[PDB]
Amino acid sequence: SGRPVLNQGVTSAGAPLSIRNNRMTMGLNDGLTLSGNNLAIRLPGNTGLNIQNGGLQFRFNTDQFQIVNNNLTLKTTVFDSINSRIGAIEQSYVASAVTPLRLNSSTKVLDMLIDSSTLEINSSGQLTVRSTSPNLRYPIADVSGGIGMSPNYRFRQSMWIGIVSYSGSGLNWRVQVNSDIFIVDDYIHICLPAFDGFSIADGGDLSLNFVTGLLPPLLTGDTEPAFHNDVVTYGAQTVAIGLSSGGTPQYMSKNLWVEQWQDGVLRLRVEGGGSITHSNSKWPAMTVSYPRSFT
Amino acid sequence: LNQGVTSAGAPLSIRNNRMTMGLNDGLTLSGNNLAIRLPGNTGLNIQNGGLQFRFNTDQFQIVNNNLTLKTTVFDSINSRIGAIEQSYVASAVTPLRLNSSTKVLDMLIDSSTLEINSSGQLTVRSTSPNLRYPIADVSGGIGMSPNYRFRQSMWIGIVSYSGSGLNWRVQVNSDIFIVDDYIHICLPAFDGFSIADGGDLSLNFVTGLLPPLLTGDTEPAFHNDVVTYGAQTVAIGLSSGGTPQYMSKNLWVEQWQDGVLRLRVEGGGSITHSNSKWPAMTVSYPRSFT
Amino acid sequence: PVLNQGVTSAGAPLSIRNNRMTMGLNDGLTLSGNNLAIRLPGNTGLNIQNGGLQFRFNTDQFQIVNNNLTLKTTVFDSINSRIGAIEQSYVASAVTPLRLNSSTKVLDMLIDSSTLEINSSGQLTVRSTSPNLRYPIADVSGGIGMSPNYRFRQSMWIGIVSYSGSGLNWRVQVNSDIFIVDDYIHICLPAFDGFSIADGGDLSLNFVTGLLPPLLTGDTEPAFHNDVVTYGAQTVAIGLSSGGTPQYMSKNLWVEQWQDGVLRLRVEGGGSITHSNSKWPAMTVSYPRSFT
Ligand SMILES: CC(=O)N[C@H]1[C@H]([C@H](O)[C@H](O)CO)O[C@@](O[C@H](CO)[C@@H](O)[C@@H]2O[C@@](O[C@@H]3[C@@H](O)[C@H](O)O[C@H](CO)[C@@H]3O)(C(=O)O)C[C@H](O)[C@H]2NC(C)=O)(C(=O)O)C[C@@H]1O
Ligand SMILES: CC(=O)N[C@H]1[C@H]([C@H](O)[C@H](O)CO)O[C@@](O[C@H](CO)[C@@H](O)[C@@H]2O[C@@](O[C@@H]3[C@@H](O)[C@H](O)O[C@H](CO)[C@@H]3O)(C(=O)O)C[C@H](O)[C@H]2NC(C)=O)(C(=O)O)C[C@@H]1O
Repeated sequence: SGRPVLNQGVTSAGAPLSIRNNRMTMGLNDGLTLSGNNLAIRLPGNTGLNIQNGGLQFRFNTDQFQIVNNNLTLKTTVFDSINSRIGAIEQSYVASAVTPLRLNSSTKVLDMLIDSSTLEINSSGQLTVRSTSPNLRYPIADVSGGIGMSPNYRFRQSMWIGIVSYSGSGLNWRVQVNSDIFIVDDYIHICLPAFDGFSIADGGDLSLNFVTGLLPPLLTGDTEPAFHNDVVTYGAQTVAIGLSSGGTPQYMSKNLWVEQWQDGVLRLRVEGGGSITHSNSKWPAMTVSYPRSFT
Repeated sequence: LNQGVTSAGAPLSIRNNRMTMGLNDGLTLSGNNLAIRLPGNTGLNIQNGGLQFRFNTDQFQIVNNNLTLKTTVFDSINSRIGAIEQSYVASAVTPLRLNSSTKVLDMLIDSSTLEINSSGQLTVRSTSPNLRYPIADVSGGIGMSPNYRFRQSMWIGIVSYSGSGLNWRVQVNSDIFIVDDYIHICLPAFDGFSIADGGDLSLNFVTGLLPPLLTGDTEPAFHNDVVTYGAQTVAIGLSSGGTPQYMSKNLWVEQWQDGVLRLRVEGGGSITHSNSKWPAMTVSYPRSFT
Repeated sequence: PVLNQGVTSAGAPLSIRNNRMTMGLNDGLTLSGNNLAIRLPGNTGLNIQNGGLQFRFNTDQFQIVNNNLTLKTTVFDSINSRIGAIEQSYVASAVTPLRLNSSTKVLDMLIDSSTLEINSSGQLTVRSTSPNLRYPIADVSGGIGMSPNYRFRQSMWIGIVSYSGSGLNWRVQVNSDIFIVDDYIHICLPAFDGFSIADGGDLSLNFVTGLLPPLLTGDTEPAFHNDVVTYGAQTVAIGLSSGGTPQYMSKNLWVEQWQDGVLRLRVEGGGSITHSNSKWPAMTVSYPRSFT
């Protein structure tokens, strides 16, 4: 059984085994190396791999990671301090607001909607009711801070400097007088001074022309009666007038009343009592009063 | 003599002078060499001269050769949560009310005093003031009732005279004016019969007043007390058919009793006479109110 | 024959002794049956699978990008949602009258306690307040009305009327009701007998004493104060005699002046006669009264 060449021991090998000069070696890629005389795994640097516990193992932070079914797994305890902080905000916070409350979602700012006329914010940031002036109508008015009665309604004085005219059955004449005027509540008082006139008739008219002669702030319209231009027998009274023709006057008791106001002219009736022939009349001071027009 | 190799220990084996090596999965032939086999891409790689693990350097780092999370992984999440915690609303104090389950903030208000207008604003509820006559609503404000300031009426009734056994009656038509707290009865001129030195004139307001004025509306604020109010002088023409002699008498309001107003007429002397001519006279006095 | 002879030496990790070859192995390499194997003690994420050495990871938490271990972005989805949810609408700051305490996370509101309060029901409410009123406007049985005292007050004067004229001086004790109604005062003198009078003269009412409480002297001052006026001018008939039948003269009376609590009335006109005694009619004196 003679083959020319007799192989003895080992004459060949398969990769990664190789033979050079009758010496056998093993080729090694990166990752495999020699540690002393033994084949070793090479783990350059520090990347989480290490030779420990008898072999190749992967290392990880035992607070952040764990192994479940031989799978790298996040420990749930690494998220917990996040979930409890959020959960602590979810348990109670404001997401929406109802009027008068207003939340601007984009600025995260909360404010309150109020009404200027009724409410105001003071110098302390407090919400407060605005101190409002109540709606009043003369003669009701603001009096030193409160709801009162206007002093101008209670009393007002002025003067009329003007013409008194007598008319009656052809008898004719006029005189100039200065008179105080007092307006008190809903009345006007015209305080005529004593004056001298001429012939009067049994019945006649004494007219006061308020179209001119009223001193500011009074105007003609302020002498209009509350009964306006109706014909009345208002404030009828008895006046004594001295009649004469140069000599000793005879005092006649006459009847006088406010009868009508028309277009600024107050007309007073003067009648009754006796009559005599005479050329002169000595009139007494006479106050004439009546209720005054208002608006 | 033999110097060769005749047997080998695993993982080496020999058949017919040829040696081979047995390899499990994970070890493999790469070109001529033994190599670690790493199928797919699972983070493992042969690099920098050996076996290494590969990790996103934004999320992980290595500390004492352990895989570790970068702290900067959570920086965004911790900053955001901190951005809320540092200042937010978790609770509300009345009248502010927070429902924790719906995250709704609303305000508790009193429906009688406050309200929310169409503008969605908080505004004080308008309240009409409580007013007592003669204070009243005048064209929308607190004013003085026009009716208290001036009221016109009329009396058509009997005036009667009584003095020292002289008696007689007359009918008159008189305007009445009520102005603030006074009443004025404007009697017209009238004729009568004989009068005494002193006597009483009576106005019977029980009948004759124009609706809606009533008898009680003529009651003095001094009610039925006896007074000497509004004393004045009046001239009365006394005659017996001829030319009258005018006597100056003294007249005042003396008492109202049950709708009848009494005026005293006395003084000024006396003559013998059968007829009297009375002037127009206005009678005024403070009027009753409740 | 000519023999091949073969291998006679070897390099680590192979070694030869007495015709036997062995291979030295360090930790991490081990025998698995007759094969060479990677040793992986325990479970640390490493495994032999799919043909070789692989690393294993939770596929919900990690992924492989560029062959680098990486965090799935879906790991942070539950958290990014909740945070965002709060972010899109929450209260960070409050404006007066609202006040947020950034530390206690407590929101309240600042109110003025003089005009506003919190009731029993926890509601916000305006405090009920009485309107501010000025006499003669007053609280009348619950509402805003006209004070009854201003509408009618009654009192009395018990004192001396004095006449003065052309060297004539005399005085007379009288009593009179006083009525104050709205802005007027009325003094109701009774008829009385006096003595000689002149053509013109002054009748004076001394209000310094004799007014009944709660009326005071000052209460009789006219709204025109101490101005000299011709107010309430009227006719009065006065009987003049020397003990016999009086002759009645028509005189002119009016309010002339009030001064230091004494009211003066002018009385003039209508002629005259020699006489020693005067019979005065009842006279009511009225004028607008002073107010504060
Ligand atoms: C993390 C990683 O890269 N994994 C690789 C893996 C790894 O490199 C080795 O296991 C380490 O030793 O190799 C895997 O197979 C690859 C092929 O994709 C190797 O064979 C590798 O790449 C080459 O593969 C050739 C290709 O040239 C040719 O196109 O296709 C044939 C098959 O048809 C071969 O696969 C390559 O891409 O060129 C040749 C190269 O020399 C090889 N490297 C080594 C070190 O031998 C694997 O193990 O499955 C693929 C895996 O993704
Ligand atoms: C990630 C992992 O699985 N690690 C394993 C590890 C790993 O598979 C190898 O290192 C990779 O080559 O192997 C570890 O040891 C085990 C046994 O503890 C291996 O020997 C492995 O186990 C098997 O179980 C055998 C039984 O078949 C036998 O009857 O009894 C023995 C002693 O109890 C074992 O139980 C198995 O899983 O089937 C046999 C199997 O063939 C073995 N695998 C290989 C590749 O030879 C280790 O290294 O310690 C365990 C470690 O968890």
